Order: sequence, then structure tokens, then C-alpha cells
Amino acid sequence: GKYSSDPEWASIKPIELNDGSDFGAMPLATISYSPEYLEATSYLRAVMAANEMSERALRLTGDIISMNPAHYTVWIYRAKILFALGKDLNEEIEWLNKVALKHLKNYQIWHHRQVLMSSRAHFPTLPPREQDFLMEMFAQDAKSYHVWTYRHWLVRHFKLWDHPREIQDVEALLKADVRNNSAWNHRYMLRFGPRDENEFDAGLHNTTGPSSEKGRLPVVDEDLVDSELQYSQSRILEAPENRSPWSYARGVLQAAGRPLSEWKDFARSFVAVKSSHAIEWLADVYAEEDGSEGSAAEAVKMLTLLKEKYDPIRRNYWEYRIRQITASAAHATEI
Amino acid sequence: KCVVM
Amino acid sequence: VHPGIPALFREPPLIHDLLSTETTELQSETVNKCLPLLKGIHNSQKGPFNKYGIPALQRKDHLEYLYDSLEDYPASFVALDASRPWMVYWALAGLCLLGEDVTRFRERVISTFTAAQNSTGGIGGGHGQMSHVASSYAAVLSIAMVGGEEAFKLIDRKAMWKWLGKLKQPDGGFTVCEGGEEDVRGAYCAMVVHALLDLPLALPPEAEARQNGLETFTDGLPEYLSRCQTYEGGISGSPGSEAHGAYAFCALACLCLLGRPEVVVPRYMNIATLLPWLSARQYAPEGGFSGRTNKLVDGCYSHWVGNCWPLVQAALDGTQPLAGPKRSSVGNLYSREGLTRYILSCCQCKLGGLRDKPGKHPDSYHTCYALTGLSTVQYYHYCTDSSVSSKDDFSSAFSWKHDPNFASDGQGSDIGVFTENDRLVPFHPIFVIPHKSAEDIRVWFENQSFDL
Ligand SMILES: CC(C)=CCC/C(C)=C/CC/C(C)=C/CONC(=O)CP(=O)(O)O
Ligand SMILES: [Cl-]
Ligand SMILES: [Cl-]
Ligand SMILES: [Cl-]
Ligand SMILES: [Zn+2]
Repeated sequence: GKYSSDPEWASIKPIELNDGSDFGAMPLATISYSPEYLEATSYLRAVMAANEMSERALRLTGDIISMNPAHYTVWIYRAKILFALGKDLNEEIEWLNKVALKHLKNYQIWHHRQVLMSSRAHFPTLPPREQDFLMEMFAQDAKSYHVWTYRHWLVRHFKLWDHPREIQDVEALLKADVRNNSAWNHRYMLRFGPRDENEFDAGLHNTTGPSSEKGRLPVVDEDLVDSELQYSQSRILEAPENRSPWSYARGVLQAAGRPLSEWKDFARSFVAVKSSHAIEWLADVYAEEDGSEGSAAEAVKMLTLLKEKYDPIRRNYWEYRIRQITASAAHATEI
Repeated sequence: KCVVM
Repeated sequence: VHPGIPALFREPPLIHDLLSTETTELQSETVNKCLPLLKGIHNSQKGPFNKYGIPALQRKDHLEYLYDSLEDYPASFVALDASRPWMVYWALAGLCLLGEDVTRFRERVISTFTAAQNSTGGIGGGHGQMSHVASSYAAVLSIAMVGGEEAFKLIDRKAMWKWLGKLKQPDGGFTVCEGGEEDVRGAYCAMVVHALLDLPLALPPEAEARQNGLETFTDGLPEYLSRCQTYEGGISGSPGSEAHGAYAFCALACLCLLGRPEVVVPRYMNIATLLPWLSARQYAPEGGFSGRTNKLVDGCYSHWVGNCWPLVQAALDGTQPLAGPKRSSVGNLYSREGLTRYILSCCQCKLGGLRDKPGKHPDSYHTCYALTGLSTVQYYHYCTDSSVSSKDDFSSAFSWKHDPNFASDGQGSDIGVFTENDRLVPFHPIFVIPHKSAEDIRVWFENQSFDL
């Protein structure tokens, strides 16, 4: 056995596995671990029990990670050792990049990256090839949730909202696949996400306000809003049934305090129907922002098109909207 | 493949 | 093709963009794999097929799969080491849904979790692994399902409270383990453990979060969850990330541990944007739910998205009085027929187990959560003014009751297209175990003095 025969490891006795079998009834969902993994983990129990911060312990954590990168305990202990020994974290990141390229959908590798990169003593500014590494990951899975979560943290940490590679990388991902909702979500953070370092992070501004006003910007840059709306329309025209840019535009209008009716004519241009989102947009414009003249009936007609033809699985939600509009209109007629 | 932790 | 299957489940959507991208390639492939199964014509499917053209739930096949999933795995399964408590939970939950009595597992559950509990508090994946809120949640729910004083006694409640207090963060949320990530799983799993073990609401006197002015486990918590809503209306894992059904479930269920749904959910979430995003999770013809915009359906969202619905519906309906006259309900705001077709027609594996989607092997996680979602469609789940808890904190969470929503006949927008032969046991929408199991553990702990 590799550890038990190595004089480097002679000074410490491993702690054998006790899974509860032959200490009672037999345990459930057991795994017949390889001899190598049983031995490595028995040495890990011993080093962690001793709170040992050492080079051998660091190598042991890398060995266990090579066998099971989903062992959350060994990553946390690894980070303790790296900081306690003053290890070079540039070299740790180059090792972590190799692990990250081998294994997908993993909380630990991307949490560990944030633990390391958050140390300002080691990474005072954005490292020069960090954004490129994230694009290596997105070339293999453009919607990788943990890598996008890390990139949101990276933007807040190094204050990258206006850094041109953040927008350029979102635009490259949206050129490759305009339906990449993860890229649209990151775009919203770059353009409209809160930046005040004295507040806790939030996805939307104004979370201290009434929930109907969640997202409202304290101060609106009107030309930026116009630019982002124009960008959204241009992307919609490439693929009008793509939900993502329609949802992004709703979010921009909410942030800006502007009504859905700004896009009434644009939405009508798709309605012979090229976009179910255009029909839902019209239902909301006629329901919520038009106080006239048969606008309620027109909203109900749009919702009827959705329930019967253009998004029928969501019939019960469209009928709930029809009931709300009908009640509202009845209340209006009543006063 | 789904992962929860 | 069977006459009881509507066209909505037999054809792709009407509108189709000309532009092809990877998203549309994967969506089209998924639709084409699901169509023969939705139609009931695929040679892998076992009957009997009901009047709506849908195969029976293959109860005996799934029972055997779930019992087998509790036994030993070969070395190649080493990546599941940290997930062993989950594998116990998913199998017991599936067996409970299917109507088994899992009492006989009490001793083996005790054996398993005694070894995984750390003396400093909490449960990890197994001997030598640090405590983690997900393994502690899985273990507590497993203990609740098997029941009995011996199982309840295994947990060191005081040490669990001290350890969970270490996870509380200045921003109101929780990390999943000491030194681990902070996301809404941490909050939901920590608060379910806290509620079912009746832990004290106050933070331990040494909790670090007290230095940041927080006093209790819930201080700053609904504000943190409000900061996880996104511009799309859904809820992300952490602030600014992408809205996702799994994290919407965690956040909405956690909000419902804090007070009545019709108070807490509209106060901390914009329901006007949450509702359409939740509705938009469901696709036709597949009938199931996706987790996020422009991604694919998956049977495990039958729970994560499906069980958001009773929570949101309660937020809109309000608490049902046991005395008062029956009030009106908004009803089901999604398609129970669609979800039921996706689970029974598309997610059953001929050899047993359920799966994410056609083309994927089953596993016990997908088996548990597809069954959990099928159960949800079979019941009215609602909160009441009658709680099994003697205390105020989580009173609404212990007030949830259920009535059967019986198999339907005929066409309709809100119908039950399973047969009564497919009926599963009801699960509590917040605790994801049978109501009696959640009640019994909470009441037992309420009646135990907190340890010195
Ligand atoms: C109580 C627990 C532990 C809740 C969390 C459960 C889920 C399923 C977590 C989801 C986290 C997720 C977004 C992981 C990233 O990888 N998964 C996907 O990309 C799947 P999809 O394509 O459906 O988003
Ligand atoms: Cl603050
Ligand atoms: Cl430990
Ligand atoms: Cl099959
Ligand atoms: Zn899944």
C-alpha cells in the first residue's frame, strides 16, 4: 500500500474506516471502495484529526481529489493547507484549471477557485488569462451554471461591470447561440445589476422596496436603456420565438421605470404569428397599461390565442390572467 | 447528469 | 395512436424559428425522443394503457429498483461517497411514495447515520467527512421516515444547533458546510433540519454572525432570499446567478418555513414576475418541466418545479380555515395532464427506476423526484389554521393538509390522467416526506427538553 510503505508517512498512523458494519445492523448504500481510496482516506482522517498543515498532507489531498473530485471535505482541508503554508496560489490555479477541464458539474472546484481568488494579497487584480480560462470552459458547456456563478462573483470582486471583455464574451456566446439564457443573465448583471459595495449583493436593485418595484434603478441612464432595448430588438429579429431577449427586455423596462407599451408596435409586428412572446407582451400592454376602450377584451383575445394555439400547455395560467383582467374590468365598470 | 452537492 | 391522447402531446410546437443553434438542436432531439413515448407506441413501454393513452406506473419494477439501490455498490461508484445519505433518503422516499412501510429499516438507518455524525455536530457524507447541510437534511428526513424513538435519539441536537449556527452568514444566508459555498440550498436544508428537530431560534451565543448584529437563525434570511430573485421572475442559487427551478423550490419552501405563504411570499418575492416564469417551465409536447429558460425538460423538476406550485398557490389562496366555509382557490396554474404524461409515458425505464428523460439511464435521485412530482399532481395540498406544532415559529409549515385530487374522466384543462391504481402517498410540499413523518418527528422533539 502506497502510504503505509512510504517513510514520508511513517510518523502518522491512519484511522481505519468505521462505516457501522460490525458495530451493528448493516449500513445502507455502502460502496466497496478500492484499496487505494480506502488507504488514502484513512490517512486523510489522521491528518485532519491532527490538524496537520504540511506538504505531505497537501499531496494527499491532490491524490484523493484525483480519485474523487466530489469529496467536499478534502477540498476545504486543501484550502486550509495552502493558506497555512503560504503556498504559491498562481501555481494552485494552474493545477485547478487542469482539474476543472477534466470534471464537469462540480460545486467544489468552482467554490475552491473563489476561495483562492478572493485573496487580495495573492490576486490584487484580475489575472491576465482568467477570463480566457472561463471561455475555455464555456466552449465546452456554454450554460455551465457553476462557471457562470463564479464569473458573477469575479465581476463583483474585481469590479468588472464595465470591463470590455465581460460584454465581449457575452456577445461572443450570444453570437454562437442567441438562445443562451446564461449569457443574457450575465448581461443583465453587467448592465443593470447593483454595484454598491456597501450593500449585500442582490440580483436586482430595490429589494428594500415593495416587491412590485423590485429591480427599479435609483438613477436611470436613459441612453444606456435605449441602447440595450435596441440590442434586444436586433437579437429578437434573428429568432423571434427565443424567450431570453424578451425576458431581458422586460427586465430592462422594469429597471428603467418604463412601460411595456414602449414596445407595442414592435410586438404587433410579429402578429400569422412569429412569436408567442409578442402575443404575451401585447396581452400585458392591453391589460395593464391601457386604460381604454376595449383594451381588456383585446388582452383576453391575446390570451385566448396563447391558450388555444401558441402556448397551450400553460392554459391554466393564461386563464388565471383572463380571470384577473375580467375582474379588473368589472371593477372599472363598477366605479 | 444532475448534481445537488 | 390511442384516441385519448390530445394533439398537443403528439406534435412539436406550431412556431418554429429558422435559425438553428445548439439550443434548438438539443430541444429538437429531446422532442423527437419523447414523441413515440408520448404516443404510447414505443416498444420499450409496458401497459396497461389507460383511457388517456398513458401507461401504468410500473410499481413492482420501481419497488425492486429502489430496494436494490439501498444495497452495496462497486468501487466505480466512489464519487457517490459524499452522497451516501442522499442515496438512503431517495430510496426511502421512493419506497414511501409507493406505499411501503419502511419501519423495518430503522436499525440499518441508525447504523448508517451514527457513523456519519460528527461529535462537534451535524452529519456528513460518512465517517471522517465534515458535516454538510445536505447530508444532514437527507439524514434527518430518513430518520423521520423510519421513525421511532431510537432513531430520533441518535441525533445530537445541541451539537447540531451549534454547528448550524456556524453556517449563518452576515448577509442572512447559510453556507453548506464550514468553509463551503453559500447558496439557497444551504438556507433551505439548514432551516428544514432546524424546524424538524425544533432547535432554538436564537443563534448559539458564540455564533460569528452575532458579531454582524444577527440574533436568530431567521434574521436577515427572507431579505437574503428576496435578493436571489432575478429579472426573469425566478430565483437563483445566489444573488445575480441565473433563475433556476431547483433554487426557486429551495427559496419558496424556506420562505414558507418563516410564516404563512400569503404573507411571506408576496412580501419578499415579486409574484407578478415569479408566476409567469414558473408557468413557462412547462413545455409541450413533452409535458414536463425544465429548470431554466431555454434548457431541457427533466423528470427531477417534477419535484423542484412541481412542488413550487402548491407553495405559490397557497400564497395566492391564503390559509384555509378548518371551521370557515370552503374558500375559492386559484386551482392549479400548470398542466397536471402534461406533467403526468411526461412522467408515466417518458420517464419510466422498462427495467425499473425513473429517469431524467428518454435516453438517460435511471438513478434513484430521478426515481425519487419523478415519483414525488407524480404524487403532487394527485393531491390538493394547502395550508390551514390548524397546526400540529405547539409553537409559533414554523406554525404554518406544520399546518399543511391534503385532500385527494381524484383521477378524472373526459377532457379538461385541469385533469388527473393517472389512474387511481397509480396513486402514491401524499408528501409534504416543504419537507418532502409524508406529513405524518414530519409531524411525528417535530412533535417528538417539541416534547424533549433542549440538551444542557
Ligand atoms: C435541497 C437541494 C440540495 C436542492 C438543490 C437541487 C438541484 C437539482 C440543484 C441544481 C443546481 C444546478 C443549477 C447545477 C448545475 O448543473 N445542473 C444543470 O445544468 C442541469 P439543467 O440543464 O437542468 O439546469
Ligand atoms: Cl450591510
Ligand atoms: Cl472532519
Ligand atoms: Cl426503457
Ligand atoms: Zn434531473
